[PDB]
Amino acid sequence: YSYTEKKRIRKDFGKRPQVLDVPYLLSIQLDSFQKFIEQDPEGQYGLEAAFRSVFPIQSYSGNSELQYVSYRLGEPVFDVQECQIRGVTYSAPLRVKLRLVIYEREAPEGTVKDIKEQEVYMGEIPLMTDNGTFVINGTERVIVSQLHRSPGVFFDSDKGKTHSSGKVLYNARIIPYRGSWLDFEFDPKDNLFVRIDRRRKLPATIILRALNYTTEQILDLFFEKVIFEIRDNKLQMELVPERLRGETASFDIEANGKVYVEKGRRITARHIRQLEKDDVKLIEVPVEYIAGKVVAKDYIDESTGELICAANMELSLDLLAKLSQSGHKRIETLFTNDLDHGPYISETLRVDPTNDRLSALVEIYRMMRPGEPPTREAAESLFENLFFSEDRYDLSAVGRMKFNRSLLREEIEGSGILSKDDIIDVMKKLIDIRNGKGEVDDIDHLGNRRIRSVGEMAENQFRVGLVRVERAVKERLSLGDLDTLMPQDMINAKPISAAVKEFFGSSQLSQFMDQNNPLSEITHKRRISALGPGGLTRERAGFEVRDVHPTHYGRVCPIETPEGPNIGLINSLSVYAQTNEYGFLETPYRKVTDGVVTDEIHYLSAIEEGNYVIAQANSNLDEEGHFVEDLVTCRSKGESSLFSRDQVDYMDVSTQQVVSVGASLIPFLEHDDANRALMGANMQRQAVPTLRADKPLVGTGMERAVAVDSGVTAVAKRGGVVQYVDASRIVIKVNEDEMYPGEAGIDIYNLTKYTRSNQNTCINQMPCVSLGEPVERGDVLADGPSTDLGELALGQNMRVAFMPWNGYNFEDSILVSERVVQEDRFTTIHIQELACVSRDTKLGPEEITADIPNVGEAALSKLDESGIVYIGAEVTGGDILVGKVTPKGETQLTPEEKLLRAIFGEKASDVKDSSLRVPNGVSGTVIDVQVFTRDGVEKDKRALEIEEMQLKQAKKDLSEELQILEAGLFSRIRAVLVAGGVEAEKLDKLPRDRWLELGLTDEEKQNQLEQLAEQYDELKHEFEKKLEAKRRKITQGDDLAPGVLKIVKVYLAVKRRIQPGDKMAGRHGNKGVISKINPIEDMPYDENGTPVDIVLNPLGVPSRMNIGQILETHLGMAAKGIGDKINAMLKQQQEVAKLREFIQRAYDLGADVRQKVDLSTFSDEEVMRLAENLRKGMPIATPVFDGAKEAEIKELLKLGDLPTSGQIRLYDGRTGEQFERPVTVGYMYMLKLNHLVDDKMHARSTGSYSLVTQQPLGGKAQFGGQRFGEMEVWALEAYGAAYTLQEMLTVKSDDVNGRTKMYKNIVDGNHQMEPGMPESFNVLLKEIRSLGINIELEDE
Amino acid sequence: TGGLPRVADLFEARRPKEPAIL
Amino acid sequence: VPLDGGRFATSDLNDLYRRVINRNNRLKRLLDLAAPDIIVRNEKRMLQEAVDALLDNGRRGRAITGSNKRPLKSLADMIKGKQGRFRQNLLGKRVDYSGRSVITVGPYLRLHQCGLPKKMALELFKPFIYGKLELRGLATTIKAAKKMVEREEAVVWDILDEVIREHPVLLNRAPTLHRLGIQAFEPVLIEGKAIQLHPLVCAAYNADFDGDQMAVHVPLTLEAQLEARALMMSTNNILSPANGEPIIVPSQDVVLGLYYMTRDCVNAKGEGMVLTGPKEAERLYRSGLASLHARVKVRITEYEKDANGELVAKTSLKDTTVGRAILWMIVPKGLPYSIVNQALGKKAISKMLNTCYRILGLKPTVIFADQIMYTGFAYAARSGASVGIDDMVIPEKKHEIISEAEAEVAEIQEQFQSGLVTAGERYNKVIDIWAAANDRVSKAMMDNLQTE
Amino acid sequence: GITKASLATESFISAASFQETTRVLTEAAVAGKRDELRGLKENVIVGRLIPAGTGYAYHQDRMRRRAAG
Amino acid sequence: ETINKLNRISRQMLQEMGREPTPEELAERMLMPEDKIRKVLKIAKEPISMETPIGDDEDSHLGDFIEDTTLELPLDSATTESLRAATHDVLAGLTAREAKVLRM
Amino acid sequence: IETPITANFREGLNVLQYFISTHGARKGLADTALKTANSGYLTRRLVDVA
Ligand SMILES: [Mg+2]
Repeated sequence: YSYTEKKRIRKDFGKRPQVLDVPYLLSIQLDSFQKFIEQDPEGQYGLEAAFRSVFPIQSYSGNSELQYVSYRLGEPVFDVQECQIRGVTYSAPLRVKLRLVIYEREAPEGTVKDIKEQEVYMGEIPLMTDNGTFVINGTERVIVSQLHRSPGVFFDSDKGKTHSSGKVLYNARIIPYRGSWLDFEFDPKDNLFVRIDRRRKLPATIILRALNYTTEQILDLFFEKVIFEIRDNKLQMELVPERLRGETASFDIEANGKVYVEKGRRITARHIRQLEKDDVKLIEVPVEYIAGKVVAKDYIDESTGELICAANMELSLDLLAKLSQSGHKRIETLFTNDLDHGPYISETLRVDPTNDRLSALVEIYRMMRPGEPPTREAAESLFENLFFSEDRYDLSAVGRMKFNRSLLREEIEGSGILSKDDIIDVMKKLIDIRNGKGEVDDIDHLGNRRIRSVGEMAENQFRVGLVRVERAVKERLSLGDLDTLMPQDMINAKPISAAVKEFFGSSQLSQFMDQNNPLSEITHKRRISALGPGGLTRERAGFEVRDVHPTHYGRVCPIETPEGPNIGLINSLSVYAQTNEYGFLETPYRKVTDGVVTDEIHYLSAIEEGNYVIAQANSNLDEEGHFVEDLVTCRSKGESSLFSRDQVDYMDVSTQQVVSVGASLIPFLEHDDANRALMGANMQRQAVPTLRADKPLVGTGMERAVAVDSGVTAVAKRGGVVQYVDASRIVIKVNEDEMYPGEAGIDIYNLTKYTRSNQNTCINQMPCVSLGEPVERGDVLADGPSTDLGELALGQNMRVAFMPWNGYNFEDSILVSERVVQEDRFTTIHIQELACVSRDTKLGPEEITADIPNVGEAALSKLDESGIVYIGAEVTGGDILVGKVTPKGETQLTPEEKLLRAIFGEKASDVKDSSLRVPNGVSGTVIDVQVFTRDGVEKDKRALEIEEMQLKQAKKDLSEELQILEAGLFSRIRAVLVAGGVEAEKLDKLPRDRWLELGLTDEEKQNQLEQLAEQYDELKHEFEKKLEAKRRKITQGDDLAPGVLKIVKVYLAVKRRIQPGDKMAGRHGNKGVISKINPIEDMPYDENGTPVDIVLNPLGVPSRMNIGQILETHLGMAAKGIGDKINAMLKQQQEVAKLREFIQRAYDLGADVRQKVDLSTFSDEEVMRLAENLRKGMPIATPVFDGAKEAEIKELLKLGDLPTSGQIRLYDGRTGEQFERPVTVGYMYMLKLNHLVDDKMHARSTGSYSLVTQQPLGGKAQFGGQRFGEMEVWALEAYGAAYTLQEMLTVKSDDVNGRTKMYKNIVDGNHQMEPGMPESFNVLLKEIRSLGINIELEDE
Repeated sequence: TGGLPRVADLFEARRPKEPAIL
Repeated sequence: VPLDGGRFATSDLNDLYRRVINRNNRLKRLLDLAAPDIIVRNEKRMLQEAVDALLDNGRRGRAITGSNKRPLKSLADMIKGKQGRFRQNLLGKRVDYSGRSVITVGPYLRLHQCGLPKKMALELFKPFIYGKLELRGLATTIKAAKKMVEREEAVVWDILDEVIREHPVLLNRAPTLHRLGIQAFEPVLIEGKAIQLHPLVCAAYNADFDGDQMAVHVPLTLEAQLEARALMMSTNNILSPANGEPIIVPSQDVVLGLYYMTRDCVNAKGEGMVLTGPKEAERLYRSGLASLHARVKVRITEYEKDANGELVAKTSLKDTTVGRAILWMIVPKGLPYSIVNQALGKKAISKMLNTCYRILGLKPTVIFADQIMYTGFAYAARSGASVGIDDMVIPEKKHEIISEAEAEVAEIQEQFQSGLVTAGERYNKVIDIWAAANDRVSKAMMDNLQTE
Repeated sequence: GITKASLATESFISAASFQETTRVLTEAAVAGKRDELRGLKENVIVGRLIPAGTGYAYHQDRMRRRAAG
Repeated sequence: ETINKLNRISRQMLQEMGREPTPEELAERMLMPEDKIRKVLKIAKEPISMETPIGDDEDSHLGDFIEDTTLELPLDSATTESLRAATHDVLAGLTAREAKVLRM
Repeated sequence: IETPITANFREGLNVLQYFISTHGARKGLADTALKTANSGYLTRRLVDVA
């Protein structure tokens, strides 16, 4: 038991012993990039790999070569914090050693000169945080892992739909990791065709010719041999007795003075056995049998030297004679069977327009790059460059492996290119499939589906950059002088930097981390996407892939996927899943050897799992764990049924692993329909963190793992006692066993305080520990937003009654009491980052000055002398955050205006007001201000104030560091000195600085004193350099964009509570929108007099089938019951025995469950705190498929005092009279999603307009009006309303005259319209007339 | 067959796959 | 036109036109320089390519815009648009005087109105507010009127109350299917940012309360106000255009209300007594003496208009329940007592409204429907309906049915092992036995749940 | 069939909406096809009153005034 | 020509100032006044295609977001038309010769 | 499948039963979400025809 478990324990229902504990939930993300960025001495993927791949670059026969030695990653310019505040990318400089050698002309090689230009710097590459995130523009960003077709060979069908003759077709596809696709496919005529990429179809044999194969060895390759002897006179044949299978006798089959088969008798296994045992090697045949047979090789007349017959030619009774008299004893023919061995390749040849190798190469080259004259060198170059070049083609390791394995090979690793054997083997396999031996693969199978991750993709982009810099280096090495240029001169920064910045900056898979929620981040980081580069499009596929495959089991979550335009194109990684060595998906299993179920864990890939029979997650075994039933439900191949006692190879590890971390948090999931469950785990990620993190009253036991594994919390690196606990920071003193010998003593965790999240929510850490408290290593030292005591709190549980209340909960609409909005529990804190930009216009520079034309003293008050708002000042819409003024000279005012200025004597300014003011309607408090300045422009007064302030604060911080660290160190020396020098009172008199002089008797302890000396001094100067650095990072003018002189970023923290229109939901996929906020007085209350927080609608329960919400309600109620009993007994003040007894009773519960418990934990100081935390309610755990049962719930309710029904009597808070029937009341954990009504709510009358076509366009956070579409027009058309429609599409929108001419009438009190013509159509006239088309407006 | 595609087929006047003759 | 950072952005038509002009001028030059045919011809081909690229790009080489791979859009593409098939009146157009937000319930509403947030109505009616404000003289000039509403001075809310009164607004939801997807209501000023939509209309909109959003539009011109009131008005479409059946039919909470009201148990307080009329029936119930539902004879007076355009009155002793009696107070005039004397399911509760319409006309049907909703909600709340875990009763015979049906599968399995039955026929058999078992358990649980 | 019957329309402004625009405008331009409006789609496009509804009074009144004295 | 030179200096000094040379450095390299860097650097940029697709791949393309800043708001136009009435009333209030002199 | 779900929502479903229910669920969501589009297309064809 850990140290925060003594604080609070979740009562765990459920039977199944956990054999394997939930792993690191961030595994994939971290491991991947950890592989991309790394030094791997050899080729396994990394920067090393791509480097080695393109390098060494050499010139074109100029014998100027640029090799790559080794690389390094410099320390980050700004660490994560500073990089965040400033907005710069978190990256490391890439320093790579390049060696430029010249080869003296001419060689034996070796070298005029090689210049070793010290590591040339190319770009900075982004770094991944400890949490698996990247920061690109001051913002945490996540790169989603990808799912694509694995490289290798793939055999498909496309039966059915093609050709409507049935027949199917069979096709093979060679899919490389990089490079052109090689496709093979049949046709209705059974002619084998080949196409490179998606290009023009070509008869298959044409590629073999390009591999330098004539007709003869093509036939030799795909066909067997039939030997025809003309021996004496007239026609014998070599007969392999198996050849006669699946055929009928065409003539008398006889030999050896014994007739084996008569004409008209189909040759069966009997005849075959007879012939076989009697060993008939040679049989005489008629001269008419070769009338149809196809000759194998070429045949010439030895005398005349003329070609009698070409290879693959059909012999005739006359051709037989013509080659017979030429002295030919032997004739080879194809073995062709329209059932068993098909005559495909032959006919394919008969459709082949080419003859020799070059003849084919011409057609291939003219296929790939048509229209232009072919060349020999060109055809050869292209063809050898396609699948045969180490540059343009790679299957990689996964590719070569899946390739060979699918080809039934031995070697699991080999060349990254194609070999003649490879292509030929693939063709052979396809033909074997068409012939009936072998089966086609399926695309959706997770064995054919490969997972990538950030590392792999970053590597690909960096590779692209390297090829584009390679072209440059070769381009420069063309004309190069000898000893002047070195590598930097050719090798740039920008290309590489731009490749990588393009990846992280803009790609479908690089996105902003979804941080409204600890679950949101962690469930984003485990994610799969079949979209983006090298993937399908939503528009293209198509239902098969989206659908849940049998192979999804234990690998991908069946029930968590998005419910949009892309369904099943995403999914999620399961709980126990992992990326296979080759990059497939594998899930933990338990190996059953003999009859015993072994607790040894075993990982099986998609194909590995295939033939085995896996047992079930829930299966009853006992004692030893031998199977209790004689037969148990299991799944073997693709399906599931009852299986015999020991046939079982394996068993599911956990009753979880099917689902994901999203679904694993849904209590009573087994009782919920898959749709509503999907919606539930989908919305659960949308819960905005609340002000007070509550915790779930009803739980699973995964919430802990989620909270900890996500970086939101603060976990102690090393266990010990807390020296110091502050809301700002926490200092923990390390134990000696965990601690290293030198540098001595403590870990100091600096807690993140109120700061902007990605979603404009707030992220704030609070200490969960107390001054002078023991902490275990790996224990929560603090809680992030929406985490309570190490568990995950996404929302708040509350008292809810199921009953119709006056229609105020009409559909899903939620009716919440006033107690809740007053208790401020569903309140939420927002952090908005607003920016003000001082730019450069030709008229002049913009000023951030507090001198603003046309503002009262009330307006300029909230700004300092410099024009920026004070920290901590509360603001609302319209308040000036940052004063900004831009030059506009010479108004060009008119008549009466002039007259007016003449009367009133105003100096109307040459400066327009651009100042940044709080957006309309949003109201909050300023928590921070930043000022970025061009390096070299004078810092304004305020910015200088800020800089001095940050400087002093920095010195205070660093000083604190050095003080706590030093005290921690000398406190160790004090203890080591007492170790065979012990002087107590003597030692602590003299100045501490003068300690290191005092030594010790001969021993290792003296050397320990030495160590502490070394490390002490190290920290001493480290302080110095650190302060210098920090001061510089403070004072440096941030590098800005062109035109912008300075930028002021104000950070507002708005506080919103809850109001009608906000979206709320349980974990069960039950939505709702708060309708009215009802007084406590009007709330239905019970006999005890305690009102209810929320009134739901029971009509929502039966239709949508989720019965889990009800069970959650009931059990939650029960838990709150135990809690209440404990509160009453603490308020009793009983003592320890009574309390402890009750708590234990609560933890035992009926029999048969796995929880265990005390009296280990200290009977006084510990137990009392456990109860203290337990009085709010008793947190329970309902494992997902192992969760509790009705009987257990009712039993716990008996331990309450509360009814079995879960329903009680309720009284209307209005009339005071009872309600007929009992109504279900309980505690349902509820989430506030962020659909907040003061985000959604929009309105516009007359706003800004679009330039190109004049149409309403919001530019100001002044909104563009609602789009009125076609259907909306049809709606007006069905009604008789013409004028509503005309004004809808003319005056209200598109008519530049109409809108204003209307507006004036609206204010005049006249409702009319003088519409004219909409500007869209008017533009269309010009656009049409711009062509040779004359479109006029006729008549009158 | 049936369903919404049936409706579409009807309104499109499309000749069925294996029709009769009158 | 210029941008921020001093940057520029322009249409691709300038690239294209520029190309055409340059090549044309160059052709003029090559003509005046007396160039060989091979050259001037190439210039003519290039000019043809340029003009073609300008008019419709893609029927030749697909020229790419400056430094950017993406093919430059041409005049033909300027006309075509895309996502269609959509010509910009078609796909949609942004419109002034309009807005949107999340919607909520508002059962207190008459079906002719809707709750409209204060702020929204302020921003939407802005010009009207200006003009009115200076119409009465509260504002010196339009400028000053803006500064008043911008101050949100205390006076203007009273003016907005004026501009709102007779001036309907159009409400629309996202998937507009039939014409009822847009309906006109009367704005009722409401504190909060959410729009309140009458429950009875929730059917036509197909709008749930789970966070669906609705849009508002202001009918500016007078003709649009009268079109909104005499056509698009909520009360004027009570019936589906697809079929004469009422679309204003009460949905869920309300029907559970009227159902729970009018249903009879075998026995309860007040069974078999006699009362002068519905008044003292309700009076009997509210005070707790008589159960909402109990078999009772009460004197009622029904009407029939079956004279010629004239209502006939008749009274009698009806054998009914206290609930039916109370509900009858809502039924106007000519309808018979027969309509409320049944159990009032969602179907019958509809035919009530339909008959009411085809008899008494529009107005009575409207107010009737309103009353039905109100009483439905109220009595549904009184009913204390709920859903518990024990509310769902599993048949006590389920396990046994499962067992026998499970024995069938093993019979057929043994038959397959013995070769008596083939594979396919076997599959059909087992599938049939389980399929029957399902019907068995269903028709068990339904008997148990229904009459027990 | 419906998708075919929709193809037939006299008004080219209407045809250019839901059909292939590029072809419609040409095919109409050669014949010098003169669109009289009349129908709904064209009137919506050109931004004048719908010839249904409240608009029927107007369009009819005009339609008769046209081809007349 | 000038712009081209400017592009070279950065090639010498890119890895040399293992970031990029400050926007003000190339200025001293070059012969001329040295604040001219910003101007020249700005002018040399090419415009962006107004058809440049912005997010969602959806028909929202860059040019669709360019508002008309040259148009005058109806809210102001009304006040102008009102100013006409105000001044007309006021000059109708003075003496006709004073009104003539002021209108003049 | 010849082995129907023998358990209901009130009772707990187990791993298999749920995993098997999943396909039906996803096909449901995808199908309906598609029939939205089909319906729309049909209405469009229809109003274009009339
Ligand atoms: Mg909905």
